[PDB]
Amino acid sequence: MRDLKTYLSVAPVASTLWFAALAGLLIEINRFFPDALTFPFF
Amino acid sequence: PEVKILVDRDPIKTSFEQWAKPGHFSRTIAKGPDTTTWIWNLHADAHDFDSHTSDLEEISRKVFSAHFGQLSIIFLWLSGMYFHGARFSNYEAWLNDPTHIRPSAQVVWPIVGQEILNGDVGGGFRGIQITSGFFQIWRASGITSELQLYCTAIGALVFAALMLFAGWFHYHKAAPKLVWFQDVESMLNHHLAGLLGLGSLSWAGHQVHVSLPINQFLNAGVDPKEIPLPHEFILNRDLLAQLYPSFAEGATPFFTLNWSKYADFLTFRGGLDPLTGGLWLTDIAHHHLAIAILFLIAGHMYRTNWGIGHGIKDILEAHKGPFTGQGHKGLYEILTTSWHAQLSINLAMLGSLTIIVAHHMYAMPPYPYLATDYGTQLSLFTHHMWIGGFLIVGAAAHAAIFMVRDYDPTTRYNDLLDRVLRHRDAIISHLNWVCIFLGFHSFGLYIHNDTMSALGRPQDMFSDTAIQLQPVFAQWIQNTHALAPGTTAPGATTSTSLTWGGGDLVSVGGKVALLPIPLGTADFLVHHIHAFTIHVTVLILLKGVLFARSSRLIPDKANLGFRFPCDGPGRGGTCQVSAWDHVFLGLFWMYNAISVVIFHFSWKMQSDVWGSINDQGVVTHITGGNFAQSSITINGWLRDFLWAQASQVIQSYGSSLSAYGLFFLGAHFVWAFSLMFLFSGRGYWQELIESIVWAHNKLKVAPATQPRALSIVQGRAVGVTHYLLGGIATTWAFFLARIIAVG
Amino acid sequence: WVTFYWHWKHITLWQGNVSQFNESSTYLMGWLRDYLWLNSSQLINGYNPFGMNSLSVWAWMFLFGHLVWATGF
Amino acid sequence: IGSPTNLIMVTSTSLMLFAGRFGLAPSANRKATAGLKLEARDSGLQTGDPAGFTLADTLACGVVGHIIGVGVVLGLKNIG
Amino acid sequence: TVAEPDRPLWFPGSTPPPWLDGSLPGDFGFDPLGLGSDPESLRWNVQAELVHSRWAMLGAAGIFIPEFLTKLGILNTPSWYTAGEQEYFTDTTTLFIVELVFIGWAEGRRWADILNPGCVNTDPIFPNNKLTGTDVGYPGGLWFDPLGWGSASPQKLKELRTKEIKNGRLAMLAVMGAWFQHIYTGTGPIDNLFAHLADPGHATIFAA
Amino acid sequence: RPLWFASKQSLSYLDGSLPGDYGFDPLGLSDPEGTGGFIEPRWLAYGEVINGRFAMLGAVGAIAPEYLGKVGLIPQETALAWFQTGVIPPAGTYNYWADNYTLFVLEMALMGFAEHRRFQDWAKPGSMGKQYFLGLEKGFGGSGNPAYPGGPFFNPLGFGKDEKSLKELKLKEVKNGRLAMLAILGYFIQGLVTGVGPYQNLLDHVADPVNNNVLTSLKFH
Ligand code: CLA
Ligand code: CLA
Ligand code: CLA
Ligand code: CLA
Ligand SMILES: CC1=C(/C=C/C(C)=C\C=CC(/C)=C/C=C/C=C(C)/C=C\C=C(C)\C=C\C2=C(C)CCCC2(C)C)C(C)(C)CCC1
Ligand SMILES: [Ca+2]
Repeated sequence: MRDLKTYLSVAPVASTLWFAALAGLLIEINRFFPDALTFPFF
Repeated sequence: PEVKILVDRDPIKTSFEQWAKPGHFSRTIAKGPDTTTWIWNLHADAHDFDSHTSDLEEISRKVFSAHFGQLSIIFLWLSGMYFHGARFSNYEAWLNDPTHIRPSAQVVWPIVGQEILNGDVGGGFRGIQITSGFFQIWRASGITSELQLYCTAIGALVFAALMLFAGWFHYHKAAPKLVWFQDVESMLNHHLAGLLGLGSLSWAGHQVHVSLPINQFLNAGVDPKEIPLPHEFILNRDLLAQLYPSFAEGATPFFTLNWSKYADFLTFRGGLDPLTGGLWLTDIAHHHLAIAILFLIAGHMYRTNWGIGHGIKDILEAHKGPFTGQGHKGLYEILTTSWHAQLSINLAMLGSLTIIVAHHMYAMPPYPYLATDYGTQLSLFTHHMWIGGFLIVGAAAHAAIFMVRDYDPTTRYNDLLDRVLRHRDAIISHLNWVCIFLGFHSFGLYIHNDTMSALGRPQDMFSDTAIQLQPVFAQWIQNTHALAPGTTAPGATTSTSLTWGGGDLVSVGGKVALLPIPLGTADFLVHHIHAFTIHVTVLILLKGVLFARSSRLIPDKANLGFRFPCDGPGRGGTCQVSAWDHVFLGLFWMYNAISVVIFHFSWKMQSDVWGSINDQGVVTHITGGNFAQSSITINGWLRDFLWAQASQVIQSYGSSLSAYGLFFLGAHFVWAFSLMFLFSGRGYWQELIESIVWAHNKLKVAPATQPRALSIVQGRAVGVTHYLLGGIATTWAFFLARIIAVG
Repeated sequence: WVTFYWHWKHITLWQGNVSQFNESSTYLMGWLRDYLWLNSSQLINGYNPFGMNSLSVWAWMFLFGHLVWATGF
Repeated sequence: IGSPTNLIMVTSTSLMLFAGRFGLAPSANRKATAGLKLEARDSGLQTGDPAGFTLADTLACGVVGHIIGVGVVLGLKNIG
Repeated sequence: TVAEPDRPLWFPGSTPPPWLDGSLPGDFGFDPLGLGSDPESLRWNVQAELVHSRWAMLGAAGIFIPEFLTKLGILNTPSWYTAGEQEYFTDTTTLFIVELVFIGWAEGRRWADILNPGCVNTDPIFPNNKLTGTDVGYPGGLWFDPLGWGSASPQKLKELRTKEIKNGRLAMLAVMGAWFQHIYTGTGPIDNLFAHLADPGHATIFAA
Repeated sequence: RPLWFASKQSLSYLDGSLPGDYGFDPLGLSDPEGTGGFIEPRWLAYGEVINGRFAMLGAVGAIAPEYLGKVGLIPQETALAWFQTGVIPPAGTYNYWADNYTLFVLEMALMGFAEHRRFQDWAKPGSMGKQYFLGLEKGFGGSGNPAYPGGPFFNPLGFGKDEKSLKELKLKEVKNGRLAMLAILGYFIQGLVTGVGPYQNLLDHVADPVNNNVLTSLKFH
């Protein structure tokens, strides 16, 4: 169990989980706010 | 001496403790990283099992479980393929109009405008056109509804689970023994008769019960939903008799030896079925039956436990002559000890087999409506060619590995190999001379033709209209093939393939399927170019293998290992002397060969075969038969092939093919990116990282894992990997865009 | 990069079509298609299976430069 | 019965069973060398027969009898 | 706190894990994947099972009792599945944000007790009140144990806590049961009970 | 000691102490050299015991209702072949008090309890009479031998109270199991070829041995 959690903290797995969460967030941001060449809220 | 099942129980415990320890397999890597080079070594030596230990049994069990994991991944891949055919595809629409519908099995999500890649493929479907050819396979097998593809995907998922479980089982639980792996006679017997024989027999059983009847109903125009289910042909044999009458007997001619009755669905007519464009399915089923019988017989050559049969050791030792000494004696001990030797042999043979598959599938289209899906055919050919070339380079690599690590004349001697080593110099010098002669007498002809066409002397060129170099031998061979049915092949109704027999042009749905292929001066020049490139690749790889141990420059090269950068700037310079660097250069040359091969294929098919046929029989090819005059010139290859056919990929923006336009340039980018590594050395990069480390240490942000530039071997590996990726992906995008647009 | 820039801007200016440069120089597929590929037409047709003109000496040198360069690899 | 195939099959079978039952062919206890010598091996697999014919060599002779049988039958049926 | 070696296990004939010795309530040695091997994860998941059990028992009653009496000629409660789509005295998002604030307060003090036992057992305004319980997950005090059945001898407390976790495990299966039932079937779970009692051999999962 | 197609390999371990030991192992599957999962000679003898027992019930109960309905009091609604019972729905499905699938789930729960506890007598013999189980634990202790557990449940009458008559009855069970295992295999191939029933096919050959479905080799449902 502790060894399994230590494996999940290795560089590639932490990178995938972190970049997957990051990719999903940016996808939803461009899904609710598509296009946008500017910062429109001024 | 008695072949039997042999395993050990619980040799390795199942635990996550070694998961959390990176580099556990190696004794130097397990201490953790002192510099960043560690991180790379962990991946470079991840699958080098015979360097983790010296016990052959551990190595064999690791290899067994790795094979099971590979089979699990392949079954998962097939599950994905069948599931995409069932869930996100227009296969049912392609089944009703195979000549107009574009096969598609991938639909993209609409997020950042990529939905443009969901192009109009017909049948009310927006997606990505597929060239793998799964539609043709599923039609040939008789699949009609999405439900059957669903069930096949579920079965493939279950089989992936089974393979993964078996991989865990035969390493952590009941793990086989060394002698079990070494029972070569039993293994070859079961692979010839049990695997190949019974496999061909099972597929012939499916083809005579599902493929033939369902495909008869599909050819007749019956709606696929109104077609009876396959199992209905196994219950009421009236349905099978109404299509193939011999099924009304019931295995009686098979046992009474009246096999002449089965000629209704087991035929030898050859050629192509003019309705689908593929080989006659009755002929393919008869073929699989014959292959099944042949392999079921061949799986009895090798003795096991009942006296009868051969021992490979005796057969080897008995083959020695006056030129080769006591040849073949000792090879049985070599091939039962070294994994790398078996891997070299099998990689060579499997790669050459993949190349043979690439040729045979284009010249004899096995699946219905495959010959007219020009995208699918071009993609299959090119893909199989690349697979074969890579596998042969790997054969070379593992032969060299065996030479460095498993070769020892004091323990497992062989006379043939020793004799080869005792004149490697003569062998390599002669191959060198052959390569020079072929380079002059193939490419030099192209330079001659360029210089004559530029000087306004088209009659002093080598052309079908000027100095002719006709491939008389290949022409006579294809003519002899054309006249074989009815003479040297009385049972054959038509020619073996359509490229042989004069006339007999098969077309499907307004597009041509196949016709007799012309052979002229252009074909001669290109075939000699192919021979020359193959020879130079062979020279590089074989010279690396034979000189892996010793040379006049470095007499102790074997001590330096199989994979080492150099041996110093001395002796004038010793860079790239390892066999690994010979594989590294053979990669480039295999690329240079296979690329010319596939470009030859593309231009030949688009010039002299593929095209549109009139109602009256007027065939206009995709390019106007420009192969004879344009391809005998390097400028012709630059202009009438690249510059002309790259239009589709440089114009694909704003359409569903724009992804190919992006991959074109991205592959250009990574190809040029490789040149930074291939043209430079790691000393400069380390000296740069030094100043960068100064900058980091100034702001208390330098990592403990000290950054280090890539190793020399890693520099070359990255360089050749990116070079190959860029080149192959560029050609991939270009081919796919061109053939999907003009197809 | 400097000379690709200079030649394309002028060869579109001399043709009176500065809009093609202003609209295609903003993406690299435009540089590959509307500059190298398009202007290579008369060059690569310096000599073809149907004859040649005075541009053949460049079509030859064009390939000559491709050979020397690749030989250096 | 009901065809000349029975005569040709029972001939190829019984003759091949005959060549394996006694001497004159490689058996489970008769190993071959240069295509003509038959050295005496000990098969290990027990058979009640006292002369040397085994059940493994039985199935071997029956199969080869059928191989030659099917070959001769379909050869004479496709000629005359 | 009282280990029991010969306790009735989940899999009779098998060996319990070394980290499940029978001192916990509802201990049947069931942990094939070793999710609670280390003591840190064991105590955290023990609190997770306890809170899961209590919430699911409230949920099991909130489904199976109103759905029962409304089938009878007693109540008018709508379906538990569609109870969210209903409109109450204010919009759902306001109810949820209020719930987040107030339940967040209760879970915040519950989290402080789990990570640091005893440091939250006092009222931050009127210090004389306090909570009497000494075990994590069993806060005691006047609010959460007014009747006093929670401060007793061992064995007895172990019997009651075994009853609690068992009912909660049954309730967790019960809540998920009603969920996947109303997805598979198209009616309330009391209709599934009556449909099965009407034809136990045919009105099963193999009815569609 | 009768030896049927023995070998130097088979006779090394086939000792004669196992019930029904005819010394038959040309493949050397009970070879004790490389023992792992399921290739354990004890597990293989247990497999023959259990397969033979279930096939004895199978060989009887598959041909039983067909013959019974041919000449018997039990109604003809329930008198069919074993493959037309609903086992294979495409071969003919009869409707019981459940939908066949619920019969399978119920029988999997019952066989689950029975076979799981039978396996616990193989992994740890004697442990099945220790944990509470609403009584019944005494007879679930076993006699140490997995394939022969005995006890008040599975051997209440005490047949073969001595080791001699016990051995003879074991020898009889082994050969009866082999006979019934080949029997249900014959039922499978006959129902595959004849397609009329295990007993209807026997009657077709009794009054007409000249029929001989071997030369026939035609198959219908
Ligand atoms: C197309 C070929 C190519 C490319 C792309 C580069 C790129 C680069 N060179 Mg280089 N070079 C090349 C050819 C090339 N060179 C050749 C043929 C030679 C002769 C041997 C040299 C010799 C050379 C020297 C001597 C030096 C460089 C340096 C550099 C770097 C300059 C820093 C910079 O501009 O920021 C970045 C520019 C980029 C183009 C980076 C692009 C890649 C981005 C990061 C992709 C993003 C990753 C993305 C997530 C993709 C996912 C990948 C996935 C598989 C993980 C840069 C990365 C200098 C340097 O090191 O800078 C400090 C340096 O001194 N080059
Ligand atoms: C008729 C018997 C038989 C069959 C069918 C196979 C089949 C196979 N063997 Mg195998 N082998 C056999 C006997 C057999 N072997 C014997 C007697 C020996 C010597 C003792 C070996 C030793 C051996 C080695 C060392 C290796 C193989 C490997 C393979 C796989 C090669 C990859 C492939 O072709 O993909 C095709 C995929 C398929 C055809 C799917 C069908 C796979 C089925 C489900 C397997 C059933 C056959 C199996 C032997 C039956 C026992 C399993 C059972 C106890 C559950 C393949 C599936 C390689 C491997 O391990 O791959 C993982 C390999 O490394 N075999
Ligand atoms: C069945 C085929 C087979 C098998 C079993 C092996 C097995 C082995 N090879 Mg080998 N090889 C093969 C085929 C095969 N090879 C072929 C076809 C080639 C020709 C290219 C080679 C050339 C080769 C060389 C030159 C070397 C080996 C080496 C080795 C050993 C170490 C492997 C390792 O850990 O590398 C680790 C694997 C990686 C680090 C992954 C690298 C990433 C790849 C190269 C690029 C990925 C691109 C991908 C395909 C697509 C892009 C996706 C991306 C954008 C994400 C190992 C026993 C090495 C050795 O030390 O011998 C003992 C050695 O140096 N092989
Ligand atoms: C376009 C670039 C290029 C060219 C022209 C060559 C050419 C050659 N390579 Mg090479 N190679 C290249 C790139 C190139 N390579 C790259 C990038 C790599 C890195 C992977 C390699 C790696 C490599 C290896 C490892 C090997 C070669 C070998 C060879 C030689 C093969 C023998 C031959 O074909 O003879 C014929 C000569 C030619 C085809 C060149 C053109 C000759 C023209 C047509 C004749 C003109 C003559 C004319 C009268 C000149 C007189 C003019 C005067 C006024 C000066 C050949 C000369 C092999 C070798 O050594 O030979 C056995 C070999 O081992 N190459
Ligand atoms: C003991 C005895 C005896 C003897 C007998 C004998 C002599 C027997 C035999 C024999 C036999 C009885 C034989 C037969 C056989 C058969 C077999 C063995 C088979 C098989 C199979 C197979 C394998 C096949 C295959 C094939 C071919 C060939 C071709 C292709 C297809 C097919 C599949 C058809 C006496 C009388 C003295 C005494 C008493 C008893
Ligand atoms: Ca064994």
